[PDB]
Amino acid sequence: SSPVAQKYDYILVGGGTAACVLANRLSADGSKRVLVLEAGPDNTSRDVKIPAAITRLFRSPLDWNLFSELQEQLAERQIYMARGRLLGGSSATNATLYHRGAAGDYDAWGVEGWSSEDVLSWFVQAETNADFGPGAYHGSGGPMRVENPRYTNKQLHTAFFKAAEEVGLTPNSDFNDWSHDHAGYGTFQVMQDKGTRADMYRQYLKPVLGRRNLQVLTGAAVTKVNIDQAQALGVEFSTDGPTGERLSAELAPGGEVIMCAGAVHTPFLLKHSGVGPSAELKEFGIPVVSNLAGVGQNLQDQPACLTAAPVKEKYDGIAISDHIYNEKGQIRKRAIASYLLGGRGGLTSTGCDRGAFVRTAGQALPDLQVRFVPGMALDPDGVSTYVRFAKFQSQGLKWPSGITMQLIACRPQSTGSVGLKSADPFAPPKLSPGYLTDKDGADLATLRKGIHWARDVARSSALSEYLDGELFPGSGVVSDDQIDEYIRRSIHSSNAITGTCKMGNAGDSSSVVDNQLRVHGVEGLRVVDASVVPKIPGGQTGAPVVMIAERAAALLTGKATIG
Ligand SMILES: Cc1cc2nc3c(=O)[nH]c(=O)nc-3n(C[C@H](O)[C@H](O)[C@H](O)COP(=O)(O)OP(=O)(O)OC[C@H]3O[C@@H](n4cnc5c(N)ncnc54)[C@H](O)[C@@H]3O)c2cc1C
Repeated sequence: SSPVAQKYDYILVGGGTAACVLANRLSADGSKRVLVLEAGPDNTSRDVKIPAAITRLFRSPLDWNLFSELQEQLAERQIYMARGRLLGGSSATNATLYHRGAAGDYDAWGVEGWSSEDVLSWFVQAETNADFGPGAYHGSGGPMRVENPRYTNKQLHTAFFKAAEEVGLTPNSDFNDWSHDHAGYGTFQVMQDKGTRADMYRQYLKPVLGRRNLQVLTGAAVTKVNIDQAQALGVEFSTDGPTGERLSAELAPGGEVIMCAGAVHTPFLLKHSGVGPSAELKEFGIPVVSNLAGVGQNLQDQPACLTAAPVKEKYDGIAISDHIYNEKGQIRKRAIASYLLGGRGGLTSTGCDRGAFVRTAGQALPDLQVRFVPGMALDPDGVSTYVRFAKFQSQGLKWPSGITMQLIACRPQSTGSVGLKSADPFAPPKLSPGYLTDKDGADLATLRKGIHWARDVARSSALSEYLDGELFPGSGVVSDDQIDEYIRRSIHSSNAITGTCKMGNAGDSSSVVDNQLRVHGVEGLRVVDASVVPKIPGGQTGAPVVMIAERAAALLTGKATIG
């Protein structure tokens, strides 16, 4: 009723990060009728604009409220896995930190035409960095905005960097400079524009909403991809929900269907769409169009645990939580005024934007990312505490002052899986994050040795001056067996999720798409989102997505080639 006898050259399933890039590039001439179906609403919320209000998007209408299956290995828990639900997708709901990983992360991909020398100029082509002059590793004209965080906790960030130095770490002045080693302490840059969040809706989609060849519908949840027997021919969606009409959007001659539904819902939509392993599809009575055993496998996610600790009494009031809430739980009016008049203060802060990369056991690249936060966690599950901080507003209590150190296996060997649990295209997928299931216990050994490392740093003379003890895991967690058991019951997601539709050389029976992002054994079907990532890079995964979506877009329209 909105695609009415109209045909599209590109149908984009999803209105997310990679989608917001692609629409911009693909719609940029005038010869292409681009479509962009987003299940979520429009991007118009003030909680999305303000970095600190990310504590309000967890478990919110703007989130898919996805929970994993029972994880036997994780004290028989379901694991909440945040995912954005709106135009801009997860770039609207994320912690905004800007990472590329290391040059060695893309060379180990092994795929042709995507070595570190291949991907570097797409990273830089997409960037306007406020804090690095232009060079081989930093851009000045690209659509993304990147800056150093404009909040600084003068006492507790500097004691963190001293601590790190006291325990023998060396400073990294730029984690995205591939000409030195990835490891060390320092500040993470954030995807922000003078303290306002610069999601991919803001930086890409929004400035081209006036193009007449660009059609973007929200509320439009796609149910499958029409594949006449192989050649895709459209998608089927509903503008109302599970209780709505089953519309259809047609492709024009030589029109392609781009999957941008994320690493959770794209393999999900692929299995419903007849693309998956026959055995899993035969179980729900789904016909098999292409039998690729890679769909839904290889789910990679970076698992986190934390330690938290209160400061001494003499330092009550110097936490970022003291700069955001007052002693009665109301937002400080001064924090609001700095933010609006000047883009400064606690409200520009996703909190976890200072840290380190450490090698725990002399590995080739760092296995451990530390994120330091000068607020105190109140639950061992970091995400939970963030939700608790949102609900804490105006309750009447003082949030206690202290620091949190989050620890993350950033190059984790464990993999997961996404699958079908119901024939209902509107049901939550079968989702198993798979943490701590690698055969060598390597992920577990990183997080445990992260717990020893964070207590070392908390013991340094620079940090012990501020701290009074340790709340999590607590003084009763001393043995190695007690630390792994603390990790198992508290392990949360640092929210990455890659690899569920991986690319690889021709002759890879494990792969889903090829190095040109088109899935094997289907015509005019391609995937351009975090799914294709064959191997998660040491770092938050949003920037590599944009590079994947830019490269894909010039490739489509003739500006670049791969291999
Ligand atoms: C809480 C959180 C914090 C993060 N923090 C950081 C960080 O600090 N730095 C960083 O670099 N990365 C971060 N990430 C990761 C980064 O946000 C994601 O890796 C990236 O945005 C994924 O982009 P994408 O294009 O793969 O998918 P998404 O941005 O997830 O887009 C997929 C879209 O598909 C839509 N969709 C799903 N099903 C359907 C359907 N049936 N019909 C229509 N549309 C559908 C979804 O609503 C969504 O908008 C974070 C992730 C989260 C969740």
